[PDB]
Amino acid sequence: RAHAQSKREGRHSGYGKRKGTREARLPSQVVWIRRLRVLRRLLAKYRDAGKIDKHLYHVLYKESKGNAFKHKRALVEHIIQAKAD
Amino acid sequence: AKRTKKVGITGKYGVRYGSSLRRQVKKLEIQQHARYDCSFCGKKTVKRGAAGIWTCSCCKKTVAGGAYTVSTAAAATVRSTIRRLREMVEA
Amino acid sequence: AREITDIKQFLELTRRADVKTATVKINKKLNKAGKPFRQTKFKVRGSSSLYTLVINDAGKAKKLIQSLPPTLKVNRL
Amino acid sequence: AQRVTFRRRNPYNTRSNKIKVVKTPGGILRAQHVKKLATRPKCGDCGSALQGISTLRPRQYATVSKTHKTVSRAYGGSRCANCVKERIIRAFLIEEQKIV
Amino acid sequence: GRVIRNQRKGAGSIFTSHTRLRQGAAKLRTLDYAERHGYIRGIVKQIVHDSGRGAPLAKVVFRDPYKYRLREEIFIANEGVHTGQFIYAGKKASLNVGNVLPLGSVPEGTIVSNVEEKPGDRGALARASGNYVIIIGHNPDENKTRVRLPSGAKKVISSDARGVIGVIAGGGRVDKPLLKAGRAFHKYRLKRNSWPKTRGVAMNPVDHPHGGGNHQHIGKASTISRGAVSGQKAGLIAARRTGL
RNA sequence: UUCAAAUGAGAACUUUGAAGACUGAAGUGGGGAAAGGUUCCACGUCAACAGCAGUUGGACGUGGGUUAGUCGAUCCUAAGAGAUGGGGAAGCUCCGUUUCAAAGGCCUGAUUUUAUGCAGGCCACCAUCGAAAGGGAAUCCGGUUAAGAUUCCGGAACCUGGAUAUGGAUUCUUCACGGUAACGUAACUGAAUGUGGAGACGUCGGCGCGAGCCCUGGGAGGAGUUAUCUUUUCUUCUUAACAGCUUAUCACCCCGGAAUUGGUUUAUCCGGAGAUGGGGUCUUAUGGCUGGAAGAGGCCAGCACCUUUGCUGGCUCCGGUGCGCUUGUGACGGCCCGUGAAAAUCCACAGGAAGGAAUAGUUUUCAUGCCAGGUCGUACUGAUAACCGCAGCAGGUCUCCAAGGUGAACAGCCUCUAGUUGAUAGAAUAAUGUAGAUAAGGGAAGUCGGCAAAAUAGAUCCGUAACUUCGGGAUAAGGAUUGGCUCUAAGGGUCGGACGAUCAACUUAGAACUGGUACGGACAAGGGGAAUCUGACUGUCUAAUUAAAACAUAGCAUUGCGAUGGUCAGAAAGUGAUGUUGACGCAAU
RNA sequence: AUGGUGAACUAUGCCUGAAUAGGGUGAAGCCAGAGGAAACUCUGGUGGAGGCUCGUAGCGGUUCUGACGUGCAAAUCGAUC
Ligand SMILES: [Cl-]
Ligand SMILES: [Cl-]
Ligand SMILES: [Cl-]
Ligand SMILES: [Cl-]
Ligand SMILES: [Cl-]
Ligand SMILES: [Mg+2]
Ligand SMILES: [Mg+2]
Ligand SMILES: [Mg+2]
Ligand SMILES: [Mg+2]
Ligand SMILES: [Mg+2]
Ligand SMILES: [Mg+2]
Ligand SMILES: [Mg+2]
Ligand SMILES: [Mg+2]
Ligand SMILES: [Mg+2]
Ligand SMILES: [Mg+2]
Ligand SMILES: [Mg+2]
Ligand SMILES: [Mg+2]
Ligand SMILES: [Mg+2]
Ligand SMILES: [Mg+2]
Ligand SMILES: [Mg+2]
Ligand SMILES: [Mg+2]
Ligand SMILES: [Mg+2]
Ligand SMILES: [Mg+2]
Ligand SMILES: [Mg+2]
Ligand SMILES: [Mg+2]
Ligand SMILES: [Mg+2]
Ligand SMILES: [Mg+2]
Ligand SMILES: [Mg+2]
Ligand SMILES: [Mg+2]
Ligand SMILES: [Mg+2]
Ligand SMILES: [Mg+2]
Ligand SMILES: [Mg+2]
Ligand SMILES: [Mg+2]
Ligand SMILES: [Mg+2]
Ligand SMILES: [Mg+2]
Ligand SMILES: [Mg+2]
Ligand SMILES: [Mg+2]
Ligand SMILES: [Mg+2]
Ligand SMILES: [Mg+2]
Ligand SMILES: [Zn+2]
Ligand SMILES: [Zn+2]
Repeated sequence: RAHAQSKREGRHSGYGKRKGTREARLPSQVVWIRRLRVLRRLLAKYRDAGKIDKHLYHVLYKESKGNAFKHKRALVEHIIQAKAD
Repeated sequence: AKRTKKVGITGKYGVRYGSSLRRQVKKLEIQQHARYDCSFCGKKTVKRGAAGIWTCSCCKKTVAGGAYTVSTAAAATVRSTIRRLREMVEA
Repeated sequence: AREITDIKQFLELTRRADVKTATVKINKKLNKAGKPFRQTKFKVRGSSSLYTLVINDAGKAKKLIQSLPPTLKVNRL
Repeated sequence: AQRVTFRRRNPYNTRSNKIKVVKTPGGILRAQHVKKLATRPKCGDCGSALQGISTLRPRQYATVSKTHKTVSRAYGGSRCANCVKERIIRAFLIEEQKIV
Repeated sequence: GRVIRNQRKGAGSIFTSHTRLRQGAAKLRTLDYAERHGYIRGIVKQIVHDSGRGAPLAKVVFRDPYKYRLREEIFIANEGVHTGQFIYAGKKASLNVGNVLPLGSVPEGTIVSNVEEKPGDRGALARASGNYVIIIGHNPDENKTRVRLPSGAKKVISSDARGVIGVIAGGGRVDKPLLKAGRAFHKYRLKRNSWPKTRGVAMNPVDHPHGGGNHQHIGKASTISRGAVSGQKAGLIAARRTGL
């Protein structure tokens, strides 16, 4: 339990403590699935609330699939610029 | 982004079996995995099951065809020959 | 293995001619957010099934115990 | 960390020797042998699963009531509604064409 | 020496056909009154794969003329035949792909398949995928019909023999190389035990007439006469010529 | 391995206690299939056997022990085996399995002499054997013995076959009604015959969900540590078959009519053959609540006592989390010149032969009630001692369950549960060995030959040639970094409507500080480069001296054959293989 | 030479079952973006193919011509593979 608390603080995580590859420690596909589901969940939330229209929603849907936004707030900033013009 | 220059679907074979044999397989592999138009419903939903069997995803209809294509060149000629001879026995 | 929530059908079971034994079980359980109450269960042993009637009101429980047929073998606890 | 064993003489992992782990009122883990899952009856014409029909092993249908094994319509537990609709339309139109 | 490989196959112990997954023998209908005088209509139910056979098979259902039931027939599917299609078989059937007609009731140049050698044997010729028979003549006085076979031979057949209009489906199969030993293995896994093959010159003299020697060679002419006996017929039997 | 006690004539080896250790969940743990056959358990007991010993034992003597309508066998069919009818053969016998056969029996009508003669029709499928892992009607929990249990006891269920009554439903419109529909229900006539479904099915990949396990918070008990510290460390807090209600991705129905094309998966498919959207229907894998059921089981406290051994009390509660592990399952996707059993058996529908009501009948597919369920197997070992190898032999022998940490990990290493602590011992430390190791300077000078050994090794970043079938070569080659500690930055879910509040994951990157410059600190873990001969590759063989360049292989070419046939088998045959085959085929090189 | 017995080992076919951590490489298909008159050409993601590859269980048996060689064993033991 003491060792687990140190790791949650960021200890014992340097290059000398890693024996598997980055993919083995955390698959790239797992990372992609989590963020793409985040982006799609946000888009449906905005559309159902009336904050965005289906025409802009459809465009942003295929941009997120195309790796246009790196995280959630990058999509939000893009939407603000789109709605400010 | 283009991943291979010329091997295409035959990149699964690596460097084995010879370039000429891999080129021959490539031409036939694309045809048998291709999607074809259905003559019954007009949609692009016809794919191959076993060799010579072609089934449409919609309209649930199966047509007997070629080993790697829906219709062979030889079978197309036979249809024309039968049609020409059919009209000579009824008219 | 079967539960009944109607008193009228419970009394019909006690005179079904194939029922010979019954038992009364008293449970001391806590309600949602109040003082503990006594819960009683009436179990009738049929030929094929056991029928359990559960009532949480002690006032109505006393009447039902008295109204049981005098020719039925009733086991208390 | 309690480990379990088979409760029959068959020691192999076949389709008829599948088990599930459950906890008993005695507080210990014990294997539970489970029967193979049932398959829904299929339509005679199109092959799709029939709506409103119970899913059971073949011998179990003799124990359930008829209301669980049929639908209140022609070809109830044999053909689905859409296939029955096609049969009626085809029957009417073809017979009319025969007269003319 | 000992009994050679090709002699052992006749005993049929481990060299029998693997027929567990076969759909059934592919044959036409039995020649009956409706076939020889008129026509009978059948319905294609499904087109299915048959293990050990390149060409697909078609399941066609006919009605029994003499009692109330359905009869199931297994045909070799021609190109263009589809599920739900009506099939007409008989003397008065139309000239359409999939129909079964006598060879004497079709015009010159007709393409047919699953042709009967004799009336009623239910199909003997042109059964493999992509093969067909060309009708090239009629002899009405002698009730004979001249046809061309896939091998190129010319044969004279009775005009009452039946055939199916069209070409056997699945053509072009042999144009794709197997490309590895594994696919050859699975091909013959569902046919018979004839693969892989060991060369005779790699064996010992007790095993094969080509066996032995301090070099791997045949040592005598590989052209063997027709009159040779079992144990001798290894190589090119009764060859008229050799070479490219 | 060690100390002590007990037992005994006798104890390094038996028993008990204490200590030190190991197997470390792909076990030295807990069950089985074959095979063995009483080795199982108790009492007595040591001549022989346990390559020392023996008070001990799988030894010796005497007895005890295996309980089933629900677990298997029995039934079904698989490859295949094999009677009959017939044909061969001097003959023992051979062929063949629906075959040149007059091949057999269940619904009832007709009779009230007695039991089945006689009248239409139905069906022609024509032995039998073949699976303790395939198919398959039906059971669970608690307790109980020296040794038995899903088999005994208590309680609670279920199936099949057979008897029958009541209630309910239905009928004077004779064989039920509701919903536009998908369809719903406590029921709700259906012979011959026909049709369909279930039985019934490959493999791999990621994703969704469930169960058990793992991790963790609060609380109610017990135990351990307490010089000092630790609201601390360990442990108990469980819920079966079955039953009622309810619960779902998919699919489907009604309304509606879409380009400014929309919807939508991690993975691009779907829509005028009707999308999105709104409202409904259904399968019950699965989950929830209740009954079963706290009366059980578990954890504690206060009291009696040689005793047949007990009594009275309480508590047994409420949460969180996930690229976790194992396993089940759903919707999908990839692959084939490979498309991945059969039968018994059960159900539905089509059909409409008969049977049926008014002072009366029918449904045992609705509920309840009654009776019966035979035969054989069942102990134990399952292996460094119960099987086979001449044996208590370091060999061989099919399979299920699988905790914590480190780490990519079912690797190695340490630990918990459980199980062992067995293999003749004591003393000494010569040579030579077997096994494990280290070396100044030189670095293959050794040797047939770098044989053996050493060096390299994880991860992150940088960098990577000739040649090439363009796929590779490639971890080419060649460099740098890696601990600890204190911080910083980025990456999410949900909730009332423009922003806040609140909750919970290890992932990556960076910066200070610190040390005998150490840090994949044990464990784990590639040497590389320039060329020649040869086989293309993966694959295969001389069990017990040869693994290769030998065989095979894809590719290429030649040869025979259209069935009254080619190749091959048989003593013969009314006999066979290819052949459930037909030249894009079979056969022979 | 005559008449018999064996596929419990092993060789090959067939029928019915079962078993096989964790990594590296990144083929088709698909999405977005950039260059270009056009044909088209490039970049970043997604996806997870192969008688591919590192390496456990498993199967096999290269070398030390190691141990043993009246052996534990009429073929075994250890390391390496
Ligand atoms: Cl041979
Ligand atoms: Cl020495
Ligand atoms: Cl070469
Ligand atoms: Cl198998
Ligand atoms: Cl070895
Ligand atoms: Mg990827
Ligand atoms: Mg079984
Ligand atoms: Mg040789
Ligand atoms: Mg010879
Ligand atoms: Mg010769
Ligand atoms: Mg160890
Ligand atoms: Mg240990
Ligand atoms: Mg004993
Ligand atoms: Mg001794
Ligand atoms: Mg002695
Ligand atoms: Mg004895
Ligand atoms: Mg016989
Ligand atoms: Mg049998
Ligand atoms: Mg026992
Ligand atoms: Mg037992
Ligand atoms: Mg023996
Ligand atoms: Mg022996
Ligand atoms: Mg780790
Ligand atoms: Mg030195
Ligand atoms: Mg030195
Ligand atoms: Mg030298
Ligand atoms: Mg020298
Ligand atoms: Mg070496
Ligand atoms: Mg080689
Ligand atoms: Mg490989
Ligand atoms: Mg050898
Ligand atoms: Mg060797
Ligand atoms: Mg060779
Ligand atoms: Mg045969
Ligand atoms: Mg054998
Ligand atoms: Mg062979
Ligand atoms: Mg490898
Ligand atoms: Mg040696
Ligand atoms: Mg020696
Ligand atoms: Zn279509
Ligand atoms: Zn249908």
